Amino acid sequence: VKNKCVNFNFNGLTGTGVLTKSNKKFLPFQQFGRDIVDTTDAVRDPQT
Amino acid sequence: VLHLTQDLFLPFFSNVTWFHAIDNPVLPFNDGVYFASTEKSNIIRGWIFGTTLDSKTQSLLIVNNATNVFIKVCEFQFCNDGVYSSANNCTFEYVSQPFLMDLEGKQGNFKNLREFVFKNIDGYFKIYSKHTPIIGRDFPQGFSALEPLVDLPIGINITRFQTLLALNRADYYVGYLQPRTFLLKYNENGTITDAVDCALDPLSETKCTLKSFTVEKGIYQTSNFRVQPTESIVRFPNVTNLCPFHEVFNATRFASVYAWNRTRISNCVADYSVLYNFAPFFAFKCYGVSPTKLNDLCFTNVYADSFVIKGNEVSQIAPGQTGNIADYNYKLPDDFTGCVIAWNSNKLDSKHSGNYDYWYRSFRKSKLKPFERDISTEIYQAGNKPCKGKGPNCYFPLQSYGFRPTYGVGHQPYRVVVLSFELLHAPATVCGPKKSTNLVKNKCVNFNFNGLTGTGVLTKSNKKFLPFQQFGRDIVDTTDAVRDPQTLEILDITPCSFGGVSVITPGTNTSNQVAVLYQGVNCTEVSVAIHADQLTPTWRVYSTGSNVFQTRAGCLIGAEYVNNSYECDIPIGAGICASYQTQSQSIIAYTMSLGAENSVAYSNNSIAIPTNFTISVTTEI
Amino acid sequence: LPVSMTKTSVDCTMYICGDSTECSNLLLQYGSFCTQLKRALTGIAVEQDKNTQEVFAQVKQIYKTPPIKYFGGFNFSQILPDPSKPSKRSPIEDLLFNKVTLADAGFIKQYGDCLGDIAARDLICAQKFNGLTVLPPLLTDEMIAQYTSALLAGTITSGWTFGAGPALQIPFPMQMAYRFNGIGVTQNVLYENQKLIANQFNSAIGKIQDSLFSTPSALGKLQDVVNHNAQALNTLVKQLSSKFGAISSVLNDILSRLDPPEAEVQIDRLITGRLQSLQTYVTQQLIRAAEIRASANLAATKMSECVLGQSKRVDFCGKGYHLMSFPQSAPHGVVFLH
Amino acid sequence: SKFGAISSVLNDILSRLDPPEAEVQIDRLITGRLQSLQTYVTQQLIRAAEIRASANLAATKMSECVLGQSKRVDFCGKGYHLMSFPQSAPHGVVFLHVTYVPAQEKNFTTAPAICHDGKAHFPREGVFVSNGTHWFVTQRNFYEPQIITTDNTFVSGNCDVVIGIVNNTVYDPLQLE
Amino acid sequence: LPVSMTKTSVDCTMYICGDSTECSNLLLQYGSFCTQLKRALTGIAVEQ
Ligand SMILES: *[C@@H]1O[C@H](CO)[C@@H](O[C@@H]2O[C@H](CO)[C@@H](O)[C@H](O)[C@@H]2O)[C@H](O)[C@H]1NC(C)=O
Ligand SMILES: *[C@@H]1O[C@H](CO)[C@@H](O[C@@H]2O[C@H](CO)[C@@H](O)[C@H](O)[C@@H]2O)[C@H](O)[C@H]1NC(C)=O
Ligand SMILES: *[C@@H]1O[C@H](CO)[C@@H](O[C@@H]2O[C@H](CO)[C@@H](O)[C@H](O)[C@@H]2O)[C@H](O)[C@H]1NC(C)=O
Ligand SMILES: *[C@@H]1O[C@H](CO)[C@@H](O[C@@H]2O[C@H](CO)[C@@H](O)[C@H](O)[C@@H]2O)[C@H](O)[C@H]1NC(C)=O
Ligand SMILES: *[C@@H]1O[C@H](CO)[C@@H](O[C@@H]2O[C@H](CO)[C@@H](O)[C@H](O)[C@@H]2O)[C@H](O)[C@H]1NC(C)=O
Ligand SMILES: *[C@@H]1O[C@H](CO)[C@@H](O[C@@H]2O[C@H](CO)[C@@H](O)[C@H](O)[C@@H]2O)[C@H](O)[C@H]1NC(C)=O
Ligand SMILES: *[C@@H]1O[C@H](CO)[C@@H](O)[C@H](O)[C@H]1NC(C)=O
Ligand SMILES: *[C@@H]1O[C@H](CO)[C@@H](O)[C@H](O)[C@H]1NC(C)=O
Ligand SMILES: *[C@@H]1O[C@H](CO)[C@@H](O)[C@H](O)[C@H]1NC(C)=O
Ligand SMILES: *[C@@H]1O[C@H](CO)[C@@H](O)[C@H](O)[C@H]1NC(C)=O
Ligand SMILES: *[C@@H]1O[C@H](CO)[C@@H](O)[C@H](O)[C@H]1NC(C)=O
Ligand SMILES: *[C@@H]1O[C@H](CO)[C@@H](O)[C@H](O)[C@H]1NC(C)=O
Ligand SMILES: *[C@@H]1O[C@H](CO)[C@@H](O)[C@H](O)[C@H]1NC(C)=O
Ligand SMILES: *[C@@H]1O[C@H](CO)[C@@H](O)[C@H](O)[C@H]1NC(C)=O
Ligand SMILES: *[C@@H]1O[C@H](CO)[C@@H](O)[C@H](O)[C@H]1NC(C)=O
Ligand SMILES: *[C@@H]1O[C@H](CO)[C@@H](O)[C@H](O)[C@H]1NC(C)=O
Ligand SMILES: *[C@@H]1O[C@H](CO)[C@@H](O)[C@H](O)[C@H]1NC(C)=O
Repeated sequence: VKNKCVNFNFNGLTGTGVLTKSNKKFLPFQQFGRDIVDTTDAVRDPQT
Repeated sequence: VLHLTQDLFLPFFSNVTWFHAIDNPVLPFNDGVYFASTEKSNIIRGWIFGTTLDSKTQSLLIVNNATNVFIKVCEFQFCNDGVYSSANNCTFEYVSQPFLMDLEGKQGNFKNLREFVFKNIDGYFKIYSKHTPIIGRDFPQGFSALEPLVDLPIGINITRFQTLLALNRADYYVGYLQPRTFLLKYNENGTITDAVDCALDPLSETKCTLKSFTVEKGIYQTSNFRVQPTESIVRFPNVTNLCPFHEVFNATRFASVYAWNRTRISNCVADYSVLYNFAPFFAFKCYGVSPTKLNDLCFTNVYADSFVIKGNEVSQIAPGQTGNIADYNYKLPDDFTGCVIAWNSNKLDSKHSGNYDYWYRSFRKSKLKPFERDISTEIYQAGNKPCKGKGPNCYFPLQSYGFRPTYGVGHQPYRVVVLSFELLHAPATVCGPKKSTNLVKNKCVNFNFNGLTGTGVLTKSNKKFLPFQQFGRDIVDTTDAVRDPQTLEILDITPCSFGGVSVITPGTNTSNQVAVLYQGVNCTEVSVAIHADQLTPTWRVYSTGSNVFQTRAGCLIGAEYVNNSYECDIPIGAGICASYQTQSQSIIAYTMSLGAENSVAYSNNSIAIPTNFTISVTTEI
Repeated sequence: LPVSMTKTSVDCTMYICGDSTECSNLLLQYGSFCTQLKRALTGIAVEQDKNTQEVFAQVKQIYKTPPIKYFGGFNFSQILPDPSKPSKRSPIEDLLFNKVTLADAGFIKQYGDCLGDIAARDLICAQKFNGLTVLPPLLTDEMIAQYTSALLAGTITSGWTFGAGPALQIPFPMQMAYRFNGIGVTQNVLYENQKLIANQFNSAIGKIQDSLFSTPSALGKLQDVVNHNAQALNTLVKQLSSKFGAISSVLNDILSRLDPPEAEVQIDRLITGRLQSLQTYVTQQLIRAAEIRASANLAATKMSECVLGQSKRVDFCGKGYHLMSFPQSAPHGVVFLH
Repeated sequence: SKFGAISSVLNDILSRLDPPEAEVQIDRLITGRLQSLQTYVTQQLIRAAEIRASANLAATKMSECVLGQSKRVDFCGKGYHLMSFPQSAPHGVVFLHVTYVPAQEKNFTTAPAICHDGKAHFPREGVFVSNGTHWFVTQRNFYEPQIITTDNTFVSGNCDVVIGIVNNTVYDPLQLE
Repeated sequence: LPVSMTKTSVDCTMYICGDSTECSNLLLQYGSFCTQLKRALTGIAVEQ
């Protein structure tokens, strides 16, 4: 579910927040996301 | 983002060996290998890894082919030219998409520059690659990031490394990785656009500690510099008598725990190899020290308490332990610095018809405080009878460790000895078997004086060490002087070189030249240290004789002193300022100009009155 | 008034983990707790440089006293620089320098004689032994003296005009008359008792030199600053001998005594003690630097008003009706003669 | 930053360790993060004290330079201050100190007083200045020579105690009338 | 205008270790973490 506050357990990465489609340019080996302060930003959907 | 990482990378502008082909040298492998090649269609199949490449140690093979790969872990014999001849104890086969990709624009002109990087960090064999259709004829210098392809937890030992060839009827670019710190600039699309090393140039290091790619004009404090020691001296005492460990171990009538025989060991050299030899060890659990690092330590005094006890009681003997032995028989202090040795002795504490020679205390009026013997036969009181005898309510305090050659593991006569050391500040009469090297003075070295480890510079002294004095210090309680054990002379101790490096640069948009300032150090010392290559900094900034300036604030390398005076542009310290001035452009340091030299026309009757005026608007923020 | 404090460039890596790779690796587990401290000390050092710059570098052009020195009777030889002295400092300026003792000059490059210390190695050698160094000020006490000479020559040859724009020469008797007229007494008073006022000025200037000479310490503020800095640094270095609940207080010892997986606990305790002590030092230095910045801003304001002009604000530039003010450089501070 | 814990992720070490195992690590993370937050709070307090000092300076500068003329030199800009105009800035203020600064000046001559007839004349306000041959009186910060009359100067003295007096004739507008 | 604040002179020895010899010995292992605080507060009072 997107655009709704949820607790996610994406591939063992636990946390809470809101998810949605992005226009990222994830490399084919790219799996996770982060930012300048090293906090998980985006997750590649394992089943999508 | 300008994320900073610390991992294995090929150092910038490092050495890369370029080979040819027309036999196939075995390149050593360590800390990862950067691989690159540029071929027309295909001449390099794969690589071979492992140790000694024979049928005695597991090896690797990553041979590619037209459609797939052939990654495997096996113990091949040799091929001396299918690719092998032995697959006996060989598993972990693997097949996936081919690593090599080739595209041509209807012409063989294009020679994709294929680059690879491998490593073996905690197993997990990592492979990175990137194919640049750009012909690599001349090793390109533009940036090209490397994408991982596969990552398989190989878990073997890799030291050597080889490569394969093709058949037919300018390549092989190899470099070695090293643990370095890198700063990487990530593009908005997530790719990497530019990266900078952090141990290559003073500018690069400043850029790293000021994480950015544009460094504005100024002086930046980045790190420090230290003269790494050249030699390592160990000066142990003038005694060679081996310790009496043999006598206590070669004894047979190890007394009971109620009377723990305590021997004093002093004035000897303790080589614990003899401790290992007479010891089918069962429990060598050491607390204050590491049993591996016992031949390099000096102890003021060594005690050895020997007592034979039962199987569970050895796990019951420890610093601040409890139980029938650790409360009334033998109690180790909480801050115990030493350890216990236990090995089964069923041939010396046993015989046919049985043996009951040993003893142990079960009944004591109170707990046994650490390191006390309580040899006494007083019947423990129960209830309120002053009874003096045996029977009920009148118990003989200490019961027997009857030992026969037939007990379970929990009951065999375990021979236990404990070693207690005193690792404090006092002349150590007991030291490890380490050899005493020579003494070198006026040179930064690592010293181990009588077990006192440290680093610095040593020399003669004019102190008045009293005969009992052994150390030196200051109001700050830092070891200053050490009396030589084998010379009985006083040696001062100096810091290694500790200082501080500040890079002085104009903006990177202006020039890449920088000025390095080592803080509070005579520049002759840093020059000899540089010439001896014992300086911790690896960015060896050039020294042409014209770029050295012993400032009152340290010494400046990379800027030439000009006797002129200009406005202060980049503050250095102690009346020195650096600036980027034309010659055709270079960095110059100068004594700051405080202002235009002016002299007033003061006189008895001369006055100056402005015949005009100006309005100026200044700004204050 | 204090103007600046000793500039330090604490390096936590050497201070907390003397050349220990394992200790450094465990320290990297504490995040950027270090770059914060290094940045704070760098900012304090730059702030001290800026304080001295604001206090003294007020005059763009460096002025000089005329070759002849007859200021209508006023005797200024006590505050003018002495050409005979190699350091080119005022007689009243020399006393301040000789009455203040710096524990660490910073501009010594003392390395090379710690081995040659012969006797017990001193505070500076000990501080160098544990990653604790002192930077020197950007402005030397020789060119600061020339700033002060320029400020003094500008206020005796040009009155207050040099504090506004071009320095306009004016005879000192007339400058005295103008300062007098600035506090409500007509010039004729000065021009009728010029000799008497010159005698009083000379006597007061002469007797302030002895008042500073014979007093135990009238510079207690500057010596207070120096003692506070040296004492904080000494308390910092003294924390290296505190076990903090570890087996021993020596990293090279507990590293050579315990194998890594066990010694990590003791090294972590040492880290968490020494980092806390270093943060205490940095915070106290920041507070002292804020206080010194306030004092240096006050001194800069006092210079700009009392020196480069007459201040109508009562009791600000000394007690009584202010006339002028001659600055004199002092170790890590400035001294005014109101 | 792990602070010596197993991991730096709360939701991880909670889901990877039962309370007793997590407790120790959770305590380590708390004692690390709380210490970092105290460092941040202390730095913010010190910076806020410094900014308050600067803001009190700015308030004094506004109240003096803007709402009036400041006689204190080098406070409201360099030179003789005339007026000021504040300008709002992001997290601060910018002043425009309009200052009167002198210009081209000429050596003329000067004397403390002028003795006309046995009596010393001093300027009521301004300097006694000389072209070179005709003595004049003028203001201090601008050369506006004026004929030395008995209203431009006040007389008090005896022509024998002032050092540097110069002989000249003063003018009185009453004798002619 | 405030001119002064209350002059406090807390003693760390009692404040942390109320009349406990064991706690005093454990505190001694922390070095001069106490003289620093005492000197700071004494300076504060003198400055008040
Ligand atoms: C990140 O990726 C975007 C998606 O491909 C790029 O945008 C494209 O730009 C090209 C022109 O270069 C267009 O033809 C295309 O329609 C799309 O707009 C974008 O440039 C890229 N940014 C980078 C690589 O920095
Ligand atoms: C513990 O047992 C040791 C070995 O038997 C004793 O050492 C030896 O004791 C003999 C006498 O039995 C000495 O002749 C010999 O030189 C050596 O010291 C040791 O004394 C003993 N200690 C106690 C406290 O019983
Ligand atoms: C005082 O100074 C003014 C500028 O600083 C002078 O004004 C100048 O006037 C000339 C024309 O005469 C212009 O060309 C010039 O741009 C400037 O505006 C002014 O003349 C001067 N007065 C005296 C008496 O020196
Ligand atoms: C200005 O004041 C100086 C004070 O140092 C006078 O110097 C004096 O010189 C005499 C020798 O003639 C010394 O005995 C005395 O101790 C002092 O150093 C100086 O003469 C004086 N000059 C004028 C013009 O007033
Ligand atoms: C003294 O001041 C006088 C100002 O009144 C100047 O004299 C002027 O001279 C002209 C003729 O040269 C007269 O026409 C005029 O009325 C005035 O008297 C004179 O230049 C000045 N002296 C010097 C040396 O500048
Ligand atoms: C100013 O003018 C006075 C008379 O108008 C001068 O007084 C004279 O002084 C001389 C001695 O120098 C006497 O001999 C004479 O009788 C008269 O009193 C005075 O000197 C003069 N001063 C200057 C500086 O020119
Ligand atoms: C996941 O598996 C299902 C069933 O095998 C398949 O229909 C689907 O396409 C798969 N999706 C992904 C992303 O692998
Ligand atoms: C690479 O090797 C060559 C061959 O000896 C050498 O001249 C060069 O200095 C090496 N590169 C560097 C960066 O030292
Ligand atoms: C290439 O390797 C694959 C891997 O099993 C193998 O099946 C194939 O026969 C090999 N040769 C070609 C031409 O694909
Ligand atoms: C595999 O290893 C075992 C180890 O004991 C060895 O006995 C066996 O001969 C090996 N298999 C071979 C050499 O084919
Ligand atoms: C790996 O091989 C090297 C080279 O012989 C050897 O020194 C090292 O001990 C080996 N390591 C292991 C874990 O086998
Ligand atoms: C005692 O010494 C002899 C010497 O030959 C040795 O064989 C034996 O193992 C020793 N016994 C012990 C318990 O050390
Ligand atoms: C050390 O021992 C050797 C050999 O017994 C001797 O020659 C030398 O003098 C001794 N030195 C000292 C200081 O005792
Ligand atoms: C430091 O300065 C120079 C340059 O090295 C030399 O005299 C000596 O090494 C040192 N001198 C002193 C006085 O420390
Ligand atoms: C020029 O500089 C040199 C040192 O590089 C110095 O010895 C010389 O005195 C200077 N000349 C002048 C005129 O300042
Ligand atoms: C000023 O007057 C004094 C004493 O009359 C004299 O010594 C000095 O040379 C005079 N200087 C000038 C510039 O007139
Ligand atoms: C005043 O005269 C002196 C004497 O040479 C000269 O140096 C100075 O520049 C003059 N001032 C002026 C013209 O403003």
